[PDB]
This record gives sequence, structure tokens and C-alpha cells, in this order.
Amino acid sequence: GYYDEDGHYHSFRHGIHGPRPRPGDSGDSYLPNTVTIPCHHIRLGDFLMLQGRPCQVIRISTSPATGQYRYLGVDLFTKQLHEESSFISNPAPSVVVQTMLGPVFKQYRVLDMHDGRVVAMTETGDVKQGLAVIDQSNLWSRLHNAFESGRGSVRVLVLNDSGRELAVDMKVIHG
Amino acid sequence: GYYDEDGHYHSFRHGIHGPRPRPGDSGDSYLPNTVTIPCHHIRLGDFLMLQGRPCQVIRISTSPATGQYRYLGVDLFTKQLHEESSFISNPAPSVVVQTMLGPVFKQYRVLDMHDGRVVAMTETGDVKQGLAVIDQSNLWSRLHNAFESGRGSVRVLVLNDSGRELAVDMKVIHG
Repeated sequence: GYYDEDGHYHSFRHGIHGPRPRPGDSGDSYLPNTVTIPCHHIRLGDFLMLQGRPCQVIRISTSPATGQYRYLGVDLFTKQLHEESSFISNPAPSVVVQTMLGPVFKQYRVLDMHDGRVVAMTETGDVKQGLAVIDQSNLWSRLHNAFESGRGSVRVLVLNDSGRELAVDMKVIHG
Repeated sequence: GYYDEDGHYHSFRHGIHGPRPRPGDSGDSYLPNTVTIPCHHIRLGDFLMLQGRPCQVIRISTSPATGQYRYLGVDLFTKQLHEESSFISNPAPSVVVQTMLGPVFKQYRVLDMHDGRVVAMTETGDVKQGLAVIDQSNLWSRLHNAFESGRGSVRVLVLNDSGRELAVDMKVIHG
């Protein structure tokens, strides 16, 4: 959300007139561990919540019925196809944004990579044994190359599907 | 921001440990009419707050000193160059996001386009006389073409620089 010039907070979880549901809101827009993303910042390959599921976007189009953006995606866990249209947020007069929901990632350190899985560490030292790596975009190979050349620098980006955890991307921290 | 599975709100306006400033936060991250944008969703040409100024991004690079993203941009109002690095948000354990600030746009209807300026209407009927159109990306020509072919469908995206208003993009509402 944002603050206006008078100090009032406005949330893009609000539809046509933390934040709480108001008339015109969708209960779908308050899913936990999700952030609102304006549609113009969404590109092919991005990760989005489609029908409540974490998906990789593979098609962006416009619905002729409504004129809003429509997103086709592949479930990161089940590999099923999902489809969802944007929802129109109008938090304040003349502020109208087509929005989508995206997942919140957790960053873990990588301690070991063996038998197709990683041993990861959370920020607080919690050791994650047998963390699966998504078979997508050659992630395991790039993860393992960066691991072999510098292990304290490698992080996995992890999503949680009601208890089932998946490393879906990586990051190399520099500086 | 987002909600965790327990109902607690978390804001990306928080640095290294509506929302209020905590220890480790930057006061810069609470500018009014700004939204937090994760750095991986930022592309060349996007609109960002750089040094507190609304800018068009023209270069994205990584700082060797800090390893964070660095953004070069052109002020939309003054046409001056501005430069700013991302700030690291850590709202919760293992949630670490490089973020930037972006402006909030207002959508106005277009009633008239003459002498290089538009007459606009806010959502509530407030008439904006003599609204300037940014000389950027052939906006005036595309705005005027869409206006001549369908006027109730055309919207300008407007930014405000401490009272000085500027139409910096357009949208054609369909459906």
C-alpha cells in the first residue's frame, strides 16, 4: 500500500469502493504470504498466485469480456495449468490499479547438495533437511555450480505449499 | 506488505531488524504516495523514486561496494539525472528483499486536448485545466490518436510534484 499526503494508509487489497476487508473487496486478495503486484510490472516467467496456487506465468493476454489482464500459468508444485484474471483495486479517488497476487519467498543458506536435494539453513539456524529443488530453468545445475565455487554466497528461494517446501530459485549474495 | 499464516502484517518498509518506523528503518522508505517494489520486478523504462524524485529508469547495474542494485534515472519533471541504490528489507526471519520505491499514479478522464495540454476530469468530477503532457515516448501523439477515436475510453496517468501536475502515461480502458 501507500500513505497519502495526510498520513492515511491505503491498501491495494481494496476493490471497488494491516488492512481489513471492506465492501467491494475480494476475500481472495487477503491470502497469507502474498503481496499485491501491479499488472504492468508482471512479465512472462514471473511467479504469481493463480487460483490460489503458486504458478509460473506462461501467457499474458486481455479478456475481451472485461478488458482486464488474464494470466496463464503452470503450478510450481503440481505442474497443472491455472488461469486467473486481474482484480481492479480502487483504494482512493482516481487511484485505479489492475493487480495480481504474488508469493513471498524465504531465503535459506545452502549447507549441502546431494541426491537431488539440498540441506538448507534458515536465518535463525533452523536446518532444513532434504529440501527439494524444482526441476525448472536448469536451477539445480546453476545452484550446484555456484555452490561449488562459493557456498556461503549461495541462497535458495523457497516457497511453502501447506507444509510442503520447494526451492524454486536461487540468489548469489555479493558485496 | 503481507500477512503471515498467523495473521500478523509485515511491511517491506522495514530494514534490517499502517506501518511505523522501527530501529533499522530508513525514513526515506515512508515517503507519501510511494509503493515498495521488489528489485526483480524492475525493468528499464520503469518509473521509480530516485533520491526522492520521480524518474524514468535508464540504467540498472550492481554496486561493487555493496552488491545491491543501482538505478540511474531521468527526472520526469526537471530532466536531471538521479542515482539511487536499493535498500534491503528484512521484515521477518528469512524474508530478505531488495526493494525500491515507485510513485502512485492517478487516472483522469480526458475531456479536451488543445495547445499541447489536456483538460482532465478526476474520478469525482474535478476538472483539471491546462494539464501538461510529458514530452516522452510520443505520448501526446498516441494520446491524441486514441482520443480522436474514442474519448470516454482514454485516461491519462498523472503524477504530482508538490503541486505541479504532469500527465506521464496513458491507458485505454476496454471491456
